[PDB]
Amino acid sequence: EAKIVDISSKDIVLREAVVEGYIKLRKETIEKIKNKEVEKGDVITVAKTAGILAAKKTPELIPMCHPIPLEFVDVEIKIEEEGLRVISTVKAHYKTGVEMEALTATSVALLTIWDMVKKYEKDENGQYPYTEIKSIRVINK
Amino acid sequence: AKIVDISSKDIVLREAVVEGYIKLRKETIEKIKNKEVEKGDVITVAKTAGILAAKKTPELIPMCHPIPLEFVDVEIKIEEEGLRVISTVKAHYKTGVEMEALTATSVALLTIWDMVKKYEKDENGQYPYTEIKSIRVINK
Amino acid sequence: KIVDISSKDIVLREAVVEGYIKLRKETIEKIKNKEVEKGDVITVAKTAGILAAKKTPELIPMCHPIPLEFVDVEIKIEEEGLRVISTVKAHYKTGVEMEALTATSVALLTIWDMVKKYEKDENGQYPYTEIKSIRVINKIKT
Amino acid sequence: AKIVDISSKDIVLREAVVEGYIKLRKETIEKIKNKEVEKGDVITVAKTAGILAAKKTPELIPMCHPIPLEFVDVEIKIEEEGLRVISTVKAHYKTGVEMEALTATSVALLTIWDMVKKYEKDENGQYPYTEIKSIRVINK
Amino acid sequence: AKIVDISSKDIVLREAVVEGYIKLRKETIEKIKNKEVEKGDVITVAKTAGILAAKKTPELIPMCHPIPLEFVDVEIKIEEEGLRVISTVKAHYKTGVEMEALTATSVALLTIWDMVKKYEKDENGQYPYTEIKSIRVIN
Amino acid sequence: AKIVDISSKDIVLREAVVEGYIKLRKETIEKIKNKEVEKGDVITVAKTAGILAAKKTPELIPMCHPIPLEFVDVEIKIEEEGLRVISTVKAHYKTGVEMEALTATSVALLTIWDMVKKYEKDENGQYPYTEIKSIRVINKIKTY
Repeated sequence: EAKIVDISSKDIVLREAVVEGYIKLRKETIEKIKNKEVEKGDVITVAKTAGILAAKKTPELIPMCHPIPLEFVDVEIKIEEEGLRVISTVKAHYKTGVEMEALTATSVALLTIWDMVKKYEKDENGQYPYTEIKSIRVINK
Repeated sequence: AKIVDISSKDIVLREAVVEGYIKLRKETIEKIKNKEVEKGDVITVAKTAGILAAKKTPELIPMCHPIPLEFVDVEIKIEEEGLRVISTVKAHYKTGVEMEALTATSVALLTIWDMVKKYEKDENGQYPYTEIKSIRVINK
Repeated sequence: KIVDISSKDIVLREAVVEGYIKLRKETIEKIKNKEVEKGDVITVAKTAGILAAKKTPELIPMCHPIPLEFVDVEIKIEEEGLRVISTVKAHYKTGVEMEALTATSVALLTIWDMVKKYEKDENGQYPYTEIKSIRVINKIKT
Repeated sequence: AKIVDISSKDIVLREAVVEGYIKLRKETIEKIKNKEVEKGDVITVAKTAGILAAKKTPELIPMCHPIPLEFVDVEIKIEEEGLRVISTVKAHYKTGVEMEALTATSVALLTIWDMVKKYEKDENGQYPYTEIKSIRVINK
Repeated sequence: AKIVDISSKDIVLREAVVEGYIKLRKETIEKIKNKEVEKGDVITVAKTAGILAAKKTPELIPMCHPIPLEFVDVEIKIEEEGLRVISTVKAHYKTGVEMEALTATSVALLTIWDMVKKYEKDENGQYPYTEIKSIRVIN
Repeated sequence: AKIVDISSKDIVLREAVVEGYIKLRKETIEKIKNKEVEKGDVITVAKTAGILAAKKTPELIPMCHPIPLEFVDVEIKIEEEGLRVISTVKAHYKTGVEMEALTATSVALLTIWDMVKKYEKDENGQYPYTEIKSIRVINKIKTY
């Protein structure tokens, strides 16, 4: 069973969604990011860029998603003491909401953050005891 | 910004298991198991999205190396208040595959959300109970 | 080149394409009992076909990107093979036959990929497996 | 739903040849030969699309492995009642390449269809004669 | 990092024409004119790649908006010292298409380079002659 | 017509360095250095795009083989009248990496342009000054 629902009938209205996500990182890792000492690059900016691209890639990643003419995409990342918080904002005038884009942007930005600081988060067994992406959800539609 | 040189590294067994969880309403869950979801077979569609995602990891994550995957499995099991996704990836390369397992899980969870969007939204078009709880690398 | 649709009107575009893949009876039997190793053939194939519809412009050089409003891939099991019928809809300046054809083709390819080991003969060849005839069976007139 | 483990498979020469056919009106084949098709060089464009599609196979087919393709060729011949496409793909890896050759051919045929849509449609905008027939993996 | 809001902008006929050029050895030009390059029909393959590239712009340029293109054309002219590429894109949207026309031209130039790689390399495996130059929006 | 067979080729170290340049107006360059560009951090965004681009080469260039890249780095330096992009790609495979390096550089430059469009345009919406000047392979390992 599979299908992309018919939205021909629905009306073209302003669509907005704000999604929030959090990735738990080690205190030393946060310091490295803050002082921009991560060899792979500027963590925050790289993740934002990855998050913005992801928003546009949503339909090819999510099967039943409609291709949508996005009008605005913003990914904000705030550094906290226990990790990083990602907030993505998406908007367009279409006949089907944009939460999936906002949710995809956030998810990828969080993944990208993880990829950027892998060597600092892994322990002597090459594992992640502390690293964890927790609570990705929709703030408001 | 850069993809670090792995030239001087040995080709070894690379394996990774990731687990993720999405909180859903009980009514939504019941419909998922009774396969009464309008958009289709939720768990299978999500496994597929997750497996495809494992392969798209390098185009989604900037500093990730394009790698030769040998095995990819995404398992999803229904629980009383949500679905649990477990992704497993394996390869023989000079750089691990946890990003692939992490991406496969995130997209599978994203797909589960998409497939039940209308059953989870309240009368304000808001999602007060839905959320992707905890994606983490179980073992590498 | 990608033909200019600038001065074309925004209208309802819909197309239905059907295709067929010849499979062994034992394969057909595996698909029904949900005993195919790589997974649920029908659903995986439908999912791939739906995604392929959106991928059309990326695969076919002169195709325009299109705001698809509806995409459905139906897969019916027959004793000698699987039948795929894809339906695409959109209100735009250019029809959607190509999207329906691509969706169906990729669905058929996916079914094949899923049951490859049951279709192969002792020499590793495919003397019975065959994608027979993809066709546009109908589409709104423009 | 999963990408089967090929970790312990042998690394050996993998080759696949696929043949496909698209039935077209003669007035169409006429324009193809004369290269009077508005959208462009039908044959070369379809071949290019086919080569590209060979590489996009794993992105399109869920359970396919990303493989290091070493050779891809799409041959298209003009016949009186249609065009025949033959795609060949080679590699030295631990899993076959029939899917790559099947996809290259499938997309090469679709591109041909796209290029001559205008000429194949009948008075009611239907495609009563156009058809993609028999895509198969060839022996030897 | 952000895709600027364009919801309040006017929908209008958007067009963009980009010109680009690649210097090649005269011996390479000859092989293209005669259709004697191993990899294939340089002009048609580069044009096909450029057209596809126009559609991929939003996927390659981070802050680019996904735009419903209505027309894409890639002209490639053979000159005595190289090949000139001219791409034209058109749409009716809330934001221009210069980036689509620019991307089409660049990828077509890159494809040309790829097609004739072996013919351009000198004895040290270098490309002292080959060069993509002056990609710009004209008019 | 096709992607030539590289089977008989040897698996060796492949590396290329490409240099590219985009001409920008002085006021645009000032905003870049002051981080006053509305779209974001021009340098990092362009670098990230160039690196991703390196990986998409086979998808963009028809006769390119898919390659297991081992190193991709994009350098971007601000100059008086424009930005200089230098991409370095490396692999150990049967096909060099000049195309990956050229593509990374090209996309990085396109990204710079996209980022400062608003500052380059004139009152007509044209770009009389903006120009991607000269993308080229400045060096690459010799292969036999």
